Amino acid sequence: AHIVYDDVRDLKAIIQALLKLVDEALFDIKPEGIQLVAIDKAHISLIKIELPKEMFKEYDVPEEFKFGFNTQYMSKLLKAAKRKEEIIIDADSPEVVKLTLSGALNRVFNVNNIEVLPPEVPLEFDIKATINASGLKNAIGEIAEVADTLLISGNEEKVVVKGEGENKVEVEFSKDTGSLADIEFNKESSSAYDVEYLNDIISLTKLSDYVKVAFADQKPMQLEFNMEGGGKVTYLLAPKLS
Ligand SMILES: [Zn+2]
Ligand SMILES: [Zn+2]
Ligand SMILES: [Zn+2]
Ligand SMILES: [Zn+2]
Ligand SMILES: [Zn+2]
Ligand SMILES: [Zn+2]
Ligand SMILES: [Zn+2]
Ligand SMILES: [Zn+2]
Repeated sequence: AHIVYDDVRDLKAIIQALLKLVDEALFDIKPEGIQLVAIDKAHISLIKIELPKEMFKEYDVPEEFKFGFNTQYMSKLLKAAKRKEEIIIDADSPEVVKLTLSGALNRVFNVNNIEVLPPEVPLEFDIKATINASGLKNAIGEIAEVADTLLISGNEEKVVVKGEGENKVEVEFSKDTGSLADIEFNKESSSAYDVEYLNDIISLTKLSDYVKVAFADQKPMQLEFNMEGGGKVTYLLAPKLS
């Protein structure tokens, strides 16, 4: 296997979110691309990653292999990688993966593979809204500072998020707020979620300018981050009743 990706910052943002859900995870490296699924202990939130070969500068993987890793270990390896730089992965045997960070002058890490079994992995929505990622990020952070639950409601024109309780750090996403690019509307809906979980994965918002937010009354919220080249990271969060 030999892979070159043009921007280590995206892997960094993915690892920052994963370490909040799990201590270990598994990249399933196949000839057509890389996949990963991680679910937290309580089976309340999950992250799925799909990185097709088409999104990499170089991707030559004649044989599949599973790369198990400790999320905090990888976060610290990547810690000193602030600028957009290439990351090269070459693995000739199961046991170790060589990661080379380019630019910001050369760092090479030989990472030993560890055993990690993939979650025993098992979607209809009332509203699916494409909204400004930074706007959502701001909203999640502000609500988390003052509430424990984020309420979301949507109709044919907008999605509104606010914290549950007295006054409201309320934020509206719509064309008239210049933050909604598109919306698929089936039925007006309102749901509730633990904002602590959403704040944990806020780094995924660096992956794309827009995020597709999908939900239905008392059903999971789904956030989809579509990346350039066909990449997609999906975050799923179980609902509260209200
Ligand atoms: Zn090879
Ligand atoms: Zn190469
Ligand atoms: Zn090789
Ligand atoms: Zn109405
Ligand atoms: Zn109407
Ligand atoms: Zn909570
Ligand atoms: Zn947490
Ligand atoms: Zn509540």
